[PDB]
Amino acid sequence: MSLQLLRNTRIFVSTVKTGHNKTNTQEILVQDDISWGQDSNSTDITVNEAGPRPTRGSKRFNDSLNAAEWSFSTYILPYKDKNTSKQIVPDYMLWHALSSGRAINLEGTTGAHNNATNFMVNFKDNSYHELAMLHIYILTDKTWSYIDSCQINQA
Amino acid sequence: MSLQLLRNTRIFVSTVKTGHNKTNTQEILVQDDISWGQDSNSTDITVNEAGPRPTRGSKRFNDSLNAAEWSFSTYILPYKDKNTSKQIVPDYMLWHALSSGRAINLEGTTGAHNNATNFMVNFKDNSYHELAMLHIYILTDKTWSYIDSCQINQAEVNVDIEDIGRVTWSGNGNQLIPLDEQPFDPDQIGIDDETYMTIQGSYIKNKLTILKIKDMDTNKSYDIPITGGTFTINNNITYLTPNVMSRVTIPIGSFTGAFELTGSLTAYLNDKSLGSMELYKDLIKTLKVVNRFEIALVLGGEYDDERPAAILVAKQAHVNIPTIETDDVLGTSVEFKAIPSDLDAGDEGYLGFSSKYTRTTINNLIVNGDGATDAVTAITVKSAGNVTTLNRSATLQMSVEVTPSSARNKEVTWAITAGDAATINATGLLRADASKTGAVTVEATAKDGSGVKGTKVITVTAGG
Repeated sequence: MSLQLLRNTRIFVSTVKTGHNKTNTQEILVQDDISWGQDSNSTDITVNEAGPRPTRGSKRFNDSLNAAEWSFSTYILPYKDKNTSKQIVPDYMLWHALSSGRAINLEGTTGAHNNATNFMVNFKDNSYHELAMLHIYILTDKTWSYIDSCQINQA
Repeated sequence: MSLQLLRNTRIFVSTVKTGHNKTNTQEILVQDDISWGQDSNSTDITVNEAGPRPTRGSKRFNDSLNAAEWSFSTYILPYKDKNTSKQIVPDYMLWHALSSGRAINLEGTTGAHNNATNFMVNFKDNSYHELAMLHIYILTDKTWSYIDSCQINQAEVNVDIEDIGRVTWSGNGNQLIPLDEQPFDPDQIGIDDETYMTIQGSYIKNKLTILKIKDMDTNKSYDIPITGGTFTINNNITYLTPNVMSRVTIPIGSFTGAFELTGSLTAYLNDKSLGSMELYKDLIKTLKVVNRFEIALVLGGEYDDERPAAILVAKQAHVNIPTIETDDVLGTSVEFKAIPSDLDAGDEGYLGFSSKYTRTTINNLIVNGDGATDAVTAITVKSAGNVTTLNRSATLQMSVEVTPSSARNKEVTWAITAGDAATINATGLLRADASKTGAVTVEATAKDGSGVKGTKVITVTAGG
């Protein structure tokens, strides 16, 4: 018995559906304009006669579900973390899933990779039919939910 | 011919239109700031053309009737009636209408209801689309006039030093109606001189204003002298009217909006511990979106002898970040708004009006909810046989005593805070074992939330 407010939403970005730790999931600081959902398709079958006393009745069938839509806005907030002493943006896995389709490796030289000087994102390794795969976890007040196998369409 | 005068106008509040008796009508202690009247909406039609002969024409039409406006202020003078010997404010159905929409019932537990000790008004049953329906009767000299189906929009309570305790009511009615015939004789319904003496026996002076402020995340009660305050209860009532072109229309019922209990308290900055400055700096330091505070404003002061006082009890309030106001001597203002435990759980707050308050009475009203039910004040944990220590691997069922002996809730919890060499259960059986050579403590706090503390340092030793 409770109502859920949008202001209490918290968003976590994950690459795994189990074994969640600090290297696979981090919170993403979102704003008011956050939105998510999933629409469904249907169809009406109607009989179209021409004579007197025609049949006037319809019928609906659920036929398919559309892809889930999500969107949110975040501040560009570069900083250096104390653990690794390398400049990193908090929503770095979002940048990686946008940039390349390989497993995340900040030590490398393609996609989202950081350094002791700056955090860098290059698109030299995005030749993939399925980029790095995320799972957006949504926490509104008390109830949980998530979108399965997301992909970063744009930024 | 005969001119009607304002000073001779008397107000009567009713719950029914016919068969008015003493239990449905009363004379209200209104002041000289009364005002009422119903206005109307009108439409003007103009014509704009470009021809050689312009049509400078204007046609007016009446469209609808707006809500009837009424507003008056009354003195806060709680008292006990001789018939029931229970403390009741003279204008009790006004508080009932402000509180909940059920039938008036002083013997219940929701809405405006009295008791042998004090009159308490909760808003626990306020979750209605339409509150209790009244009928404001206005007798100016001899001509009668009443406002149909009034509902209390807000109650303006002003709490300022140099100002006597008063409350201002403002609401709306479906349609003000003038009457030629007397609905009921005012003399026997109007209060007699004896109950006027009884009412004037109790005055509430706002000069004696003491505030109880306490955060529920730190339990840092403050000592704040009040310079002046104001808290109001708002129903956000809007009347719904139909839109018909052919004929005029009148409002039809209403839907109470969002319940708002806001208040503003002005107080001088103090450098003393638990003062205004400490509260301000704590609030401006711990910038948190949500606040949870015990605010208990006590109009009229507190005394050992029975004294008239007015009480507001906001259990879980929201304190807005104060803005220190510059003046001759620094006096800050704090704004609060009581939020509920859950949006539809009620319990926004409750009030206390009575001429007979002892500090214990107001204390148990604040903590337990009623001025009649007693609450624990001090607790000393009692060992099973005046025992002071314990040896390794020995059982000890803790007992406890509570005061006063007339407390309604006497059961306490059992917990261990300082030291890790023993355990305690729900009943209080403290148990030790081997490898327990350190001193440990035991705690006890009642579930009524008085803030009582039961402590005793038991010297748990290694044993023989």
